[PDB]
Amino acid sequence: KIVNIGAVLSTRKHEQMFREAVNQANKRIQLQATSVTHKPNAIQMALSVCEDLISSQVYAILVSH
Amino acid sequence: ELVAMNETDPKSIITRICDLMSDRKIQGVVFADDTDQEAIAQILDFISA
Repeated sequence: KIVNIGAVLSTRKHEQMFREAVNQANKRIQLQATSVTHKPNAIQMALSVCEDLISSQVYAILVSH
Repeated sequence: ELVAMNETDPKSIITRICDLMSDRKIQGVVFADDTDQEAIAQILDFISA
């Protein structure tokens, strides 16, 4: 019952906190966190959107500035 | 001059745009498709605009 979940984060300590919160909410129905990043890049990030969407389990993502 | 490709994948179209920029001559294009997809017109507004 695992489910992949994406996000967008500038730094990767926030990504580790995000995976920690995934494991925290995994106490209740399992969860999975995919690799996230953020660049000031309108083209390469949009290119990597489908590269991270190639896994057919990411149902919801997050966006930061 | 180009060649046609029966492909609706828009990221493939964007890599083909990078292919035309690698062909170094491109400034503007005049192209279409034999479908009714306004989503690619939105993609044009996102990228080419």
